[PDB]
Parts: sequence; structure tokens; C-alpha cells
Amino acid sequence: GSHSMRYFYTAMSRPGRGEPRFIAVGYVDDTQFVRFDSDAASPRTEPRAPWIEQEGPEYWDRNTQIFKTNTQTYRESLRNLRGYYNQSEAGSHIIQRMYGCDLGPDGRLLRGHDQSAYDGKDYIALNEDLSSWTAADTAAQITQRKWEAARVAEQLRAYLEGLCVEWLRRYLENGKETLQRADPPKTHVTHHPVSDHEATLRCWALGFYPAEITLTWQRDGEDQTQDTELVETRPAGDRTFQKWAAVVVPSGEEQRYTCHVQHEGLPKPLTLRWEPS
Amino acid sequence: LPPLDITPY
Amino acid sequence: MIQRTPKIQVYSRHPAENGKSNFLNCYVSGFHPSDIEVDLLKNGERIEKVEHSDLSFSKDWSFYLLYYTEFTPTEKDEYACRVNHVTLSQPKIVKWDRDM
Repeated sequence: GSHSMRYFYTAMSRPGRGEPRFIAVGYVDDTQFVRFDSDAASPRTEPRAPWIEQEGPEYWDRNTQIFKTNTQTYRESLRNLRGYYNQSEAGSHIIQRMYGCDLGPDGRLLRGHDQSAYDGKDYIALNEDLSSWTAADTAAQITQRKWEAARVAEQLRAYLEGLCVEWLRRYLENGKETLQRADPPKTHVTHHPVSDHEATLRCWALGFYPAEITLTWQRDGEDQTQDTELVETRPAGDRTFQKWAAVVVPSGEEQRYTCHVQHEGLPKPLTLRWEPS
Repeated sequence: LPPLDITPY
Repeated sequence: MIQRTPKIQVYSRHPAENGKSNFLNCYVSGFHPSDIEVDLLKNGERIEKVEHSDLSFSKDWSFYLLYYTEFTPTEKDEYACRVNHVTLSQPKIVKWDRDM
């Protein structure tokens, strides 16, 4: 929607090395704001954005209690799954869970999410109706029965529709300055000769937020979608992103190429060209 | 704020 | 049991200017399982004051991490990122190229 909140859980068993590890990170759109790792010196919830630091001790203690408990719940879960699949207690396994809520235009719940994966593959997920499940295989159905008998769906719906949205709105307020302002990218085109016959024109989009962006190389207005090489959007390390689109062109004809840039933090799409210095 | 995960798989 | 080999990208936080401090980033993604070993190298030797982001993942369940350290670029030094994972027999080495 206009804004989203997600929590990413990773529980991994490690036979011989120690008891299972549990990591949880929280995101409001493309910004991480909290982290918990049951392996850190002191297993506790830590802030990852400046705006979440303005919350009192109660908040932190609350998160830490939930996570410490979760760490135990997941250890039991791993053991349960291992049993379902007839797996040796000698192999490492991973359970990943993701959930969150999407805020609509009216400030209310747009969509709720809850998906689980075992060893990289879909295990069970909450359906869009927020009242039914979709189990991947017969083992996931064992879990489905437990969760149905324990009415987990009702509990989750309550959370996604209430607590999730309520808190998302608080975070969006506390961090209004950075979470609700779209940072446009600083752009520029570079020229790199590969041989005396051809050269690479690389179009850069740096320091933008959110990550969503579209870079396109055009020759005489014609989109060169087929010849363009794009790198995956990557983090700059300061809560902004980077990305570049390259195209190989013949020496001299470079004057016929223009870079098209699309990002929500821009009034309209940008159109650049390489300028010889 | 996350939900209390009380029911195992 | 799914297995995905990691994608590596070595780059600086800002356009590199010899002599001026910057950050060297090594972004590894698209991998599974989570066990990964990443090192930032300076002329073959291993840099020790390297930090990294927290373990997170994408819709497809693959993990991603960002390893970074402060550095001052200079045309006489070669920086690279070494990544070892269960899907790699030998640790993959990706050299840093100021133009990418």
C-alpha cells in the first residue's frame, strides 16, 4: 500500500554447535528499525533507525519478552518439523516466517501477510481472507490442524487489523521526516571505452529512497530494453539505494543515446545523456 | 510491535 | 533442502575520489542456507574492522547481507570481497572496480 510494516523471522537449528538460533528484524517500508538475535552477547531488542529510539524502556522490555519467548517456541517448532519429515537430528534446518500489514489510503488495513517457509520452500501461509490457510504438503497440514484448533488465524487477524496497523501509524508519525519523504536519486552518466570500436555508457542513480526505481537506455527515443545491462538495486549503507544501467555503443553514435529515470520522488521522468568533458 | 508467537508448528 | 548460490556486488557508497574517505560495500544476496563467510580484502590481505547488516530475506526466501568498512581509495591498492558458502567449492573473489 502507501506504507507497510514487516517482520522477518529466521530460526535455524545447528546440531552439535548449540541450541537453535532466532533472529528477527523489523521494517517499515525499506527501513529496518529493530533487530533481535538470540546469540548476541545479551539477547535483547536493538534499534536500527534513529526515530525508534524515542520509545521508552517499557517498549524495549516488551519486545524482548516477546522475542525471548519466540526463541523457545521456534526451538520446539524445528524439532516438530524434523519429526514430520523424518529428518536426522544431525542436519541443520531453517524456518523462516514473514508477516506484516499494508496501510491503505484511508489509514486502515489493506492487506495482512503471514507466510512460512521450511528450508527455503513454502510451508504454510495465511490466505488473503485472513481466516484460512494454504498448506504446501501433508506435513504442513499437521500444522494447519494444530493452528485451526488453537484458532491462530483469529489471533493473527486481530493483530494485523489492529495492533499492526496501530503501531505502523505511530512509527510513521515518529519518523515522519524520513519515512514519508521520497528521496530522488543523484544521477550522472559515465563513459568507459572497451575497445577503439565500442564503449560502455553507464547511467547512475545514487542515494535514492525508496528502492523502487526504473532505469532505461534509449537510442533515438527507442527503448533498448534488449541490450541494457542492469544491476540489482543495492543498499548504499546509509538507508539509501544505488543502481546503474549500462549499454554498449559504437564510437561516435553515443550522441544518439539518452538515459530515462523513473522514481516516485521525481515530478516526472528524467532524461539525461553523457556530456563529454 | 510483533505478535506473541505462542503456538508451535 | 534448497540451495542457492550468492550474488556478489562490490562498490563504494559514493563515487570514488582518491584520497577522500568512503565506504567499501560488499552486498551478497540470493543465497540459501544462511551460513556464509564474507571477507573484505586489501591487497590479498584480510581487513579486520568490517561490519555488516542483519540477516534478512526477500519474498523468494533467499537471504541478503551487506558487509562494509571505512576506506580511503587510492589507485595503488586493490580491494576485493571473498565469499564462501556451501554452494562454492572455493571462495569466490570479486574485485572492486571504481566504474561499477
